[PDB]
Amino acid sequence: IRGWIFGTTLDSKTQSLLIVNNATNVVIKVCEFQFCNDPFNNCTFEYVSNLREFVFKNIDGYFKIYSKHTPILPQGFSALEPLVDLPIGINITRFQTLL
Amino acid sequence: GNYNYLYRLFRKSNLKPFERDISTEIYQAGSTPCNGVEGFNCYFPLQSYG
Amino acid sequence: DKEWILQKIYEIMRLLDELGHAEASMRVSDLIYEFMKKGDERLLEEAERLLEEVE
Ligand SMILES: *[C@@H]1O[C@H](CO)[C@@H](O[C@@H]2O[C@H](CO)[C@@H](O)[C@H](O)[C@H]2NC(C)=O)[C@H](O)[C@H]1NC(C)=O
Ligand SMILES: *[C@@H]1O[C@H](CO)[C@@H](O)[C@H](O)[C@H]1NC(C)=O
Ligand SMILES: *[C@@H]1O[C@H](CO)[C@@H](O)[C@H](O)[C@H]1NC(C)=O
Repeated sequence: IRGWIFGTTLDSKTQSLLIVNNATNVVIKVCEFQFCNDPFNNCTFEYVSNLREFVFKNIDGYFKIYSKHTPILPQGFSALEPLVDLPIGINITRFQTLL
Repeated sequence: GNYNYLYRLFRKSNLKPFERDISTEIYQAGSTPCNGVEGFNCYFPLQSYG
Repeated sequence: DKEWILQKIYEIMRLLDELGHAEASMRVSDLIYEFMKKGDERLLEEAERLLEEVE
């Protein structure tokens, strides 16, 4: 698993948030991307940086990400620390996981 | 007249705080689909400030 | 009837831009916003009156 797509649509038309971990870093863009039906122009934001838990929230204005990496879905408890606050003013109704 | 600046006049709903909507999809005011075409009860959503 | 009123007000501001009277167009546009939130049809009469003053 490398990343996620978040937006109202995943077929251009409306801006989508693309978060991808590739080789050495994480690339985050909010372009009006044209996606494939099996993934694996107009941009307002761009940024470039085992059990892995993540929390994704979409508050007004920001898209919040929390995460935790622990050694090993086993029973147990831990809390996730905040990772990044992305100032992305978009509507998100659907998302896709990229493998 | 400087008609370069646009504002949205037609929208199906209100915005959330700090939401930025730049869609240019034709607004349907009536009961029938516009399919991207302006005309009776179909409008380009943005109006210029002259 | 409401649908036809909206179309008429829309056409009025469009014409006012074409005629080179942007202020009048801006005022009519405000009538559209209010109209789309109300059952008040007198906003058409105002759009037409403003056009007559311009023409
Ligand atoms: C995010 O976009 C969706 C559509 O992709 C919006 O849902 C629509 O809202 C309108 C206006 O109330 C309704 O008439 C449609 O029937 C809804 N469509 C669907 C599929 O539910 C949603 O409201 C938008 N979210 C925000 C915060 O604006
Ligand atoms: C990761 O993807 C970006 C494009 O988003 C590319 O420019 C970069 O070179 C890639 N990283 C590596 C190590 O290839
Ligand atoms: C970018 O969006 C604007 C509308 O805000 C549109 O006019 C323009 O053609 C788009 N550009 C591209 C390359 O899609």
